[PDB]
Amino acid sequence: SGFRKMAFPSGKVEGCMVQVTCGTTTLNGLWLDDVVYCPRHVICTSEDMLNPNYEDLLIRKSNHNFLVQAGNVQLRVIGHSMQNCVLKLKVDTANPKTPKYKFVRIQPGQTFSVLACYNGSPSGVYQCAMRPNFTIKGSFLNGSCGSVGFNIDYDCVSFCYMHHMELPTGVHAGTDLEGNFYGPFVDRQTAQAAGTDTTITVNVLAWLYAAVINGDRWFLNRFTTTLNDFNLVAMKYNYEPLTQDHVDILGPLSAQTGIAVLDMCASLKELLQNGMNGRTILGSALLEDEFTPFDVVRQCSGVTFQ
Amino acid sequence: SGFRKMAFPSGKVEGCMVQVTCGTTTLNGLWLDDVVYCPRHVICTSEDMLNPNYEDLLIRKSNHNFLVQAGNVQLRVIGHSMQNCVLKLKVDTANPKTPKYKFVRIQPGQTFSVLACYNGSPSGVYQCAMRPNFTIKGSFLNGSCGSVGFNIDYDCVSFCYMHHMELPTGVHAGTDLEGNFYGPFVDRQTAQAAGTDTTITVNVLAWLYAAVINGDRWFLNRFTTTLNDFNLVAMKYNYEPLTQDHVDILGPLSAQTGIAVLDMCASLKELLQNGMNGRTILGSALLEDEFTPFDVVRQCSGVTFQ
Repeated sequence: SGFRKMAFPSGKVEGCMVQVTCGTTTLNGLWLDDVVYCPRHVICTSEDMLNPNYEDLLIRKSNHNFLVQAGNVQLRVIGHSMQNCVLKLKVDTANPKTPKYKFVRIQPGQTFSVLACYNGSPSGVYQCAMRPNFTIKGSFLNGSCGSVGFNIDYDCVSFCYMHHMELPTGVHAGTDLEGNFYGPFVDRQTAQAAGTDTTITVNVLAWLYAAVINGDRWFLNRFTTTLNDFNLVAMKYNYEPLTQDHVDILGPLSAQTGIAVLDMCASLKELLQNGMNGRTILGSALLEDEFTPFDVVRQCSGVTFQ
Repeated sequence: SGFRKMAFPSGKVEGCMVQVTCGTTTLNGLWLDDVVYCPRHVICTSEDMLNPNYEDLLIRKSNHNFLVQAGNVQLRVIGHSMQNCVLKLKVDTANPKTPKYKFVRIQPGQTFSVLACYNGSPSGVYQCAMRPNFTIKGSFLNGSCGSVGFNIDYDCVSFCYMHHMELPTGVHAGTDLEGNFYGPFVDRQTAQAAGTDTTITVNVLAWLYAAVINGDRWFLNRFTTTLNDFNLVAMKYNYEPLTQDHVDILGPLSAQTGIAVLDMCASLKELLQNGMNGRTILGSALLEDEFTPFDVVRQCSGVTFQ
């Protein structure tokens, strides 16, 4: 029993983290077979970050200007290429710890684990959600750019995120592993607005189902509701609207618990309009939206990985 | 910036998890050099758990009754020994993934990472605290016994915990890696009372210092207080009393933030007697006690590991 914000085991990713240095700047890189993926702003100094012309900067750089280090071994950069915001640093040796991997562009509301690294060395791992405004509320100090987010499909690591920037608001922005930012952000030290951040309703519902499974039932109310009527209230509290696809995804949880998805929505509706009144759900005083319906089923069924 | 309940990278431990089978029962084991540590109740069936005589049960078992498996390779048990609650299964091959390790018995209030495993395969990792009543509020399904808790001293894994039992109250009990339970618990399927669970005050104070560092300052109050007077209020709200040793440990945080430890205590005192009034601290509506002062300094300074 019990419920925790569990991260994926990080071992398969720890073996892929390297230190990349270009000039004075040093950040983290992702060493898959013979390419080292890293933020392209590794080529920038603090001044360049205010208004960087990446094409012009990269052209000033050559293969021998990139120092890639893994532990106490050095990697030779035999080629460099820029893919939208990522530097692909082709090195001479393929990473022997290269796992079965996949590059995936996740959707907002999906969760993944972040391996926070400094100088190419792992410092910790945590599970987070891609917010609906494509930011992540992470924990990144100076020199953590290039840290990656990932999921594990039992033997296959799905890399979905690379950290690039801390917005002046203290939230974090980054790309997929093809260098395409999540959201409207650019890798420039300028004021950048992230959208309104909404609560991931399908995730909250998934977590309420976890609460029931683990014995928290007080929020099961005497009401029901319609999908149209629930969404009306969700909009007022900055919850993203629920679709039938979200209902279909919650199916297995509905079947395990005997609670129809629309009945759970009525419970959540009342939680929204009347609060939790100094009571908790799974040790939390706030409604949690960083567990997907799959996380809950994974954790409540104990699926393992390689 | 930002703050997350970060777990240690799990890779060095993933390589030590094995599946141990004795009869019908199968749980997790810890494969360090040529010993496999696992809960001794692996030798018990469901009936034996109600009233097990472990000496008499183990004597009915022989070396060939223990099936230790790592992935798709099998380990031969060349010896078996029982150390207080742990089975030391001597196998014929030393774990080549054996990290620099240490067995440590932690004190309540200290934090560590748990690698939750099923069938010897890792399913996820989370950071938790040893509660003052020597339980852990974990996430353990059937077949997760033997999962281990650990800290990492940059190249040295300090194994401090092995999960043995879920108490009928849904909380979790286990031992150090010498088989000595944390707390008054026994590995028997009987009703067992854990003590009153108090909040780890030095940890809450450490986390308030993290709040200040990350820009949360509203709880900084107009009051001060004495250590004797603060402890008087802490006792009322089931907070463990603060000692000068706790004050000495918070020193570096006091120096970084310019806030004297006794001033932070006055802030916490008012938080206790008047609540948080629908406001948050680091995204939390409750006071967090699963960050030690070392966790905060580690996370706020970005220390890395091997």
